[PDB]
Amino acid sequence: KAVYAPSEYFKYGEGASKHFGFAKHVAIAMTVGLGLSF
Amino acid sequence: YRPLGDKELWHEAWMYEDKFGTEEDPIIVPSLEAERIIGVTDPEDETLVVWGILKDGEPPRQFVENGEFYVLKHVEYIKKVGDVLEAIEG
Amino acid sequence: YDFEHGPHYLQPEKIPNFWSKFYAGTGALYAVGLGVPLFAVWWQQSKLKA
Amino acid sequence: AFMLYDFAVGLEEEHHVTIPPYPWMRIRRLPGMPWGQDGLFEGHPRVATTWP
Amino acid sequence: ARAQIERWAAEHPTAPRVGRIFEVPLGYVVPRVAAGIAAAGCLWYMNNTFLQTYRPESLSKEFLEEQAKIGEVAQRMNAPPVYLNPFTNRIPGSILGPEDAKPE
Amino acid sequence: PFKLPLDAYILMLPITYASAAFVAMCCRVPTADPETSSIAYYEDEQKSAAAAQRYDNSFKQFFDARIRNHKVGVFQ
Amino acid sequence: VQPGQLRVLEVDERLVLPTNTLIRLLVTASDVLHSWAVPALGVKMDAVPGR
Amino acid sequence: MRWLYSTSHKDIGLLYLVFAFFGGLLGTSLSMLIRYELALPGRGLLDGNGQLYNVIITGHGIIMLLFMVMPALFGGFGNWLLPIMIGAPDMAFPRLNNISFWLNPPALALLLLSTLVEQGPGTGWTAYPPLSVQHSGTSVDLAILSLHLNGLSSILGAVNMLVTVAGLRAPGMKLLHMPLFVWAIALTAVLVILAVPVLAAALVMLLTDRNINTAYFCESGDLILYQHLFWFFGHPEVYILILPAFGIVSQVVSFFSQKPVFGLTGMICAMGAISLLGFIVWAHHMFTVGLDLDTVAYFTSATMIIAVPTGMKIFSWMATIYSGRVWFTTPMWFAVGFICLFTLGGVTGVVLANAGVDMLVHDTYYVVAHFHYVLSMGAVFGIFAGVYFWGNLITGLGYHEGRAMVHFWLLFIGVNLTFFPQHFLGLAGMPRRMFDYADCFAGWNAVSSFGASISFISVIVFATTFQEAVRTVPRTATTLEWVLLATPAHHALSQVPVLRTASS
Amino acid sequence: DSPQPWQLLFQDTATSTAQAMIDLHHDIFFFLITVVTLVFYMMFQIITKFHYSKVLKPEKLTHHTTMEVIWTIIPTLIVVMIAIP
Amino acid sequence: HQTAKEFYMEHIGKRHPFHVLPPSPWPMLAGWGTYVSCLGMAAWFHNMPTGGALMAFGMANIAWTAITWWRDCAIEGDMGMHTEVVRKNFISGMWAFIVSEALLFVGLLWACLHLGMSPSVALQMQWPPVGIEPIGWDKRALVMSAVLAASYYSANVAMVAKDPKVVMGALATTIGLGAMFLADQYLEYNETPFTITDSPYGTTFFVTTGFHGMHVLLGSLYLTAALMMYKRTHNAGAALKSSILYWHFVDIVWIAVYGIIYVGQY
Ligand code: HEA
Ligand code: HEA
Ligand SMILES: [Cu+2]
Ligand SMILES: [Mg+2]
Repeated sequence: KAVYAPSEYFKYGEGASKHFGFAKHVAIAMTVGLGLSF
Repeated sequence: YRPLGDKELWHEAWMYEDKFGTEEDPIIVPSLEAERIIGVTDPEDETLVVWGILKDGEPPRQFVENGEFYVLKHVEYIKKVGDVLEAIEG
Repeated sequence: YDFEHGPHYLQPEKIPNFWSKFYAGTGALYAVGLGVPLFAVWWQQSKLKA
Repeated sequence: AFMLYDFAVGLEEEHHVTIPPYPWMRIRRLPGMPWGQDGLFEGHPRVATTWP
Repeated sequence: ARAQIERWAAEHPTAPRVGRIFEVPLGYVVPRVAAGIAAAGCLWYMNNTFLQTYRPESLSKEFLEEQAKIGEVAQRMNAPPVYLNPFTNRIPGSILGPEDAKPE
Repeated sequence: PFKLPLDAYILMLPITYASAAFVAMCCRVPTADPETSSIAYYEDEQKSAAAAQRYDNSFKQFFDARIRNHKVGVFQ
Repeated sequence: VQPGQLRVLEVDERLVLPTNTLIRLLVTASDVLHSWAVPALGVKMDAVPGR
Repeated sequence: MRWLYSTSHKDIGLLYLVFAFFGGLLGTSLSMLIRYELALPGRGLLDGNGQLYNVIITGHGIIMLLFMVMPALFGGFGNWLLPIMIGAPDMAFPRLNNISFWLNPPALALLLLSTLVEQGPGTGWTAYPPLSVQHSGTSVDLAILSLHLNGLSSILGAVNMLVTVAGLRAPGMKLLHMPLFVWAIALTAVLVILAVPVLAAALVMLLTDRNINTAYFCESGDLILYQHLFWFFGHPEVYILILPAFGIVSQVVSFFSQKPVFGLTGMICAMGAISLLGFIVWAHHMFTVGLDLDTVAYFTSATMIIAVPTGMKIFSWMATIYSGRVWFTTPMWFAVGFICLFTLGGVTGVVLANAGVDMLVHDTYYVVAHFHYVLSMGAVFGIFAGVYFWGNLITGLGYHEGRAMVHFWLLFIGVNLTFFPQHFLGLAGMPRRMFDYADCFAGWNAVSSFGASISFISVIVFATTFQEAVRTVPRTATTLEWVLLATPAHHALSQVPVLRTASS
Repeated sequence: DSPQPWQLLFQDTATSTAQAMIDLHHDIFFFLITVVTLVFYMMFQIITKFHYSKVLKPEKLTHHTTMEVIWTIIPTLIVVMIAIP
Repeated sequence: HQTAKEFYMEHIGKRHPFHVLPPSPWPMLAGWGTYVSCLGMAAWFHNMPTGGALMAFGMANIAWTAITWWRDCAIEGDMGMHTEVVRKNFISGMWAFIVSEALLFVGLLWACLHLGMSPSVALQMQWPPVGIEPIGWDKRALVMSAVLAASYYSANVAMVAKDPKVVMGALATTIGLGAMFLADQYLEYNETPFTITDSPYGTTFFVTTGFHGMHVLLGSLYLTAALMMYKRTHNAGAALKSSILYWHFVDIVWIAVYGIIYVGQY
C-alpha cells in the first residue's frame, strides 16, 4: 500500500464547462458591445 | 541508464535511469539528508512540473497521476554520473 | 536565533518586544517618507521669504 | 617604426593660422573653464583676440 | 495544484472559504471604507478651507452674475462680437454674434 | 529553444513588416534633401528641386487619391 | 480680467488672422522650448530655438 | 552587519522591497502637494511659486518611476524569487548583487539633496534642454548624477540576473520549465542592458553642455537629438517596469484558479514580441516637434502593433481563469483588477499612437490619465498582488484578510476617481505641468483631488494589515518556492533539486 | 473655441483638419467600446460561473489553437483598418 | 576556522560546483565612495573651492575599494574556489558588460552621425565648420590603426599558446602596444587645431576619442593585472580570457570610431 497521487483534473468537456455555452456568451458580449458602439 | 551523450558529467544520475518506477519496484532516490525536493513532469505533458518532497523511511510515493513511484535512501555519496560510472564503463 | 544555520533566516516570533519595535520602525518610516518633501517645501520657501 | 618616427617629429612644427571668432568657435555659455581660462591640453590658442 | 492551495489556506487562516465570491462579509468592509472615505473628505475639505493664499476675483458672485448676464460671448477689437462654441450651444449658421442678430 | 506556436508567426508578419519599414526609413534619410554638407548643393536649382520632389512624392503618392477624396476616417 | 473675459486665457494683444485663406505660420523660439497650441484650430507645434 | 555586508539574495531582495516602500512613501508625499495645489483655481499652498511646483513634479516623477516600481519588481521580487524558482543555490555574482543595491541610496540621497540646493531642479523628469542648461547652480547636476548612479545599478543587476538564468539552472530543467516570472525578469534584464547605456550617453552629453561649454544641444547643436536619445531609452524603460507585473499576474492567476497558465509558449512569444517592438517605436513621444511626415507615418504605424501581443496575454489570462476552480482572495483581486484595469490603460495608448489625434492631446491630462492607468493600476497592483501572495514566505508575517480587502477597495476607489476625470480635462485641452488653470476646469479637478486623499488613506491603512503567521509543512506544489518552509533557511535548497523527465 | 465646465469630449472646431482628427478619434473609440465590453462581460461571466462552490474540480485546458489564432488575427485587422485613415 | 573548511566541504563544496561567498564590506564602501565623488564632481563643475580635491578623494577611495575587491577575487581564485562552470559564468558576465559598453558607444556615435550629416543654419550649413581644420586619415591616425591591429594579433597569440614564455611575452607586447596608442593620442590632443569648445565637430571628436582612450587604458590595466597572476603560478584562467575578450572589444570599437570620425569626417 503506497501513497497515490489523486485525480486532479477533469478532461475539458465533462466538468463545469459543458453548461457554460462559450459561443453564446461571446455572441451576447459582441452584441452588447456593437449596440453601444452603434 | 539513459544515453549519457549530451549529458553533463556532474548531473548525478538516477534521474537518467532506464526504469519506470512502479509500486512493486520504485525508483530509489539517493540523498545526503533525510528529506529532498525532486521534480517530476507530467507523463502526458512535458510543460507541467510538480515538485514534491520525499522523506527517509517512508512508503513509495507518487507525485503526478500515472507517474513513477519513488523511495528516498540516505547515502553518504551520490554517484556523479559522467565520470563515476562511465569511466568505469562496466 | 541562528539565522545562518537554523531552519529559518528570519524568525520574527523570537525577537523580544518584536511588535513594539516593528510598529516603531513602521511609524518612523512613514514619518520620514511623508515628511521629507514638506521639509524641502519649507526650506525653499523660507529662502524667498527673506 | 612609424610611431617611433612620430615621437621624434612631434612638438616641433608650428601653425600660425589664426581663426576669426565665429559664433561656433570658443563657446563660452559659462565663463572660463573649470580648470582655468584656456582649454585643457591647449598651449597654443588659435582663435583670435582683438579681432580687427 | 490543490495541495499548494490547501497549504496557503492554512498559513492564511483569516481568509475564509464559505462558498461566496466576496468571502469577507460586506458588513465588515463597507463601514471601514466609508470611514476611510470620510477621513479623505475631511482632508480635502481642510485643504479647500484653510490652505489657500489667493482666491481669484473671477469666482466672486458679482463677477459670476455679471458674466452670466453676458453669456458665452467674446468681444473683438476689429469686428462685432461672436458667440463662442456655436456647435455645442446650437447657434444656427445665419447668426454670428449678439449684435449682428438684431432680434425681430 | 521550444517550438514556436502558430500565433508567433502571425506575430512575426507585422513585426517583419515593421523591421523592414524601420530599415528603409533609416536608409532613405542620407539620400534626401537637407542631408547636404554644403551651401553649393542648392545653387543647382533643377537637381535640388527634382530630388526634393522625389523625396516628397515617395510613400505619399500611394495616398493622394484618397487624400483628394477625404478618406481620413474609418466611416464617413 | 473683467466680466465677459476668461481668466488665465486672456491676452492683451491678440493675433488677427483672416478666414478662408492659406496662412503659413513659422513657429520658433529664442531662449528655451515652447509650444504654440490652439485646440480650436487643431494646431500644436513646438517652438525650438534654431528651427 | 548582516544587512550591510550581505551576499545572500534573499536579504538583498528584502532590502530592495523596503527601499521601494520608502520611495513609494516619498512619492506619495510629493503627490499630495500636486493634488492639493490643483484642487482649486488660483494659488494654493505653494504661494504662487512655479519653480517650486516644477521641482515637486520633477522629483515626484523621478522617484515614483525609478526608486519605487523598479526596485520592487526587478530588484525586490526578482532577487528574492529568481534562484529559488530556477533551483539555483545563489546568484552568479553575490558581491555584485550587493553593489547593485548599494548604489541606490547614494542616488536617492543626491536626488533629495538637489531639491535643497539653489532653487532646485525644476525641469520635469525628462530634463529637456535648454531648460536643463539654463538653470544656474548645482541642482541639475545632482539630479543627473542620481540618474547615472541608478542606471549603473540597473545595468549591474541585469548582468547578474542574465548570468544567473543562463548558467545556474537546476539539472533537467531547460528554458521551457521555468515559470513565467523568470522569463519576465530575464527579458527585463535584456531590455535594461540594451537601453540604459543610451541614457548614460545622453546624460554625459547633457553634463558636457551644462558644464564644459560643448556643442551637443545648444545654439550650434541639435535639440531634437536629445529627445531622440532620451526616448530611445525611455520607451523600453516603461516596458522594463511592466513585464515583471505580467509575470506576477501569471503566477497569481495560475495559483488560485487551480490551473496552469493557458498558452505558455504564446505567453513567452508575446513577451518577446513586446520586448523587441519596444526599441523601434520610440518617436511616438515626438509627434509635435517638427519631424518629417514619413517618420511620423512610420512611428504611427509601428506603435499600434504592440496591442496584439498584449491582447493575447490578456485573453490568455482570462482563459487561465476559464474552466477552473477559482477561490477569490486578496492577491486574486489584485490580479483580476490588473486585467480589468490595464485594458483601460492600453486602449488610450492606441488613441495616442495615432499622430493625428495626438496633435490635440499631446501634453494634456489625457496622457497623464493613460500613464497613471498603466502604472498606478498595472504596476502598483502587481506589486501589491505579490505582497499578499509571497509575504509570509519573504518576511515571515501573515496578514489579516479583512483589512487587506479594506485597503484594496480604498485603493481601487481612490484611483478610479483620481484619473478617470483627468481624461475629460485632457480632451477639453487642459495642459500638463501647470498649477494655475482656467476657471471652467474646476469640477473635474475637485473630483481628482478628492480621489487623491482616498489614495493617501489607503496608503495609511496598508501598515495595519500585518500580523503573526501560522507555519505549516509542505508536501507538493507546482513551483519550487511553495515546497519551502516559511521563512526558508539562509541557504535554501541545501540539496540542489533536479528535474526528472519520466518515460512518458 | 474655449473650454466649458463639466466637459467630456473635445472643443468645437474651426478647421477641417481638426474635425478630421476628432472624427478619427471617434472612429477609434468605436472599436475600443466593443473591446472593453467583450473583456468586461467575459471576465464577469468567467468569475461567476467558475467559483469553487460551482466547480468540483477543474478541467485540463492548456491550449486551444483555433481561439489563439482567432484572437491573434482579429485585432491585427483592426490595427490595419485604423492605420490607413 | 579549521572546521570552517570542513563545514564548507560538508555543506556547499561537495553538493554543487558553484561558489558561495562569505559576507563582504566592499559594495557599501564603493557605493558611498560614488556618493562622495559625485558631490565632489558637482562642486568641481561650478568652480567651488576645494571641490576638485573632494572629487579626487572620492575617486581615490573608489579605486582603492575596487583594488581590494579584485585582490580578494584573485585570492579566492588561487585557493581553488572556482570550478570550470564558474569560469564560464565569468566569461558570460564579461560578454554582458561588453554588450552594455557597446550600446554606450552606439549612443555616442549616434550623435556624430546626426550632427555631421545635416549641418544647421547656426553653422551657416557648412560641415565641417569654417576655421576647423579636421584631422586626416593619411597620417598618425593610420599609424595608430596599424599599432592597434598589431595589438589585436599579439593578444590573439597569447590566447592559444601553451608555452608560458610565449604567453608572457605576447601579453607584454600587447600591453606595450596599447601604451603606444595612448601616448600618441596624447600627441593628437596636443597638436590638434581645435578645442572641445570649438563646434560640434570638436565636441564629438574629443568626447568619443576620450571615451575610447579611457577604455584603452582600462583594458591595458586589466591585461597588466592578468599577466602578474600568470607570472606567479603560470595559470590565469578567466583573468586571461576575459581581459583578451575586453581587449578585442576595444579593438572592434576603434574600427567604428575611425571609420565614422576620421574617414567620414563626422
Ligand atoms: C510609478 C508611476 C506613478 C505612480 C504610481 C503615480 C501615482 C500618483 N500620481 Fe503621478 N506622475 C508620474 C508617475 C506616477 N504617478 C509621472 C512619471 C509624472 C510626470 C512627472 C513629470 O512631468 O516630470 C507624474 C505626475 C503626476 C500628475 C501630473 C501633474 C502635472 O502635470 O504637473 C498628477 C496629477 O494628478 C499625479 C498624481 C498622482 C496620484 C494622485 C497618484 C496616486 O496613485 C498616489 C500614489 C499611491 C500609491 C498607492 C502608490 C505608492 C505605492 C506604494 C507605496 C507601493 C510600495 C509597496 C511596496 C514596495 C511593498 N502625478
Ligand atoms: C507602465 C508603463 C507604460 C505602458 C505599459 C505603456 C503602454 C503603451 N503606451 Fe504609453 N506612456 C507611458 C507609460 C506606459 N505606456 C508614460 C510614462 C508616458 C508619458 C511619458 C511622459 O511624457 O512623461 C506614456 C505616453 C505614451 C505616448 C506618448 C504620448 C505623449 O506623451 O504625447 C504614446 C503614443 O504612442 C503611448 C502609447 C502606448 C501604447 C500603444 C501602449 C501599449 O503597450 C498598450 C497595449 C495594451 C492595449 C492596447 C490593451 C490590451 C489589448 C487588447 C485587450 C486587445 C484589443 C486591442 C485592440 C483591438 C487594438 N503612451
Ligand atoms: Cu512611450
Ligand atoms: Mg511634449
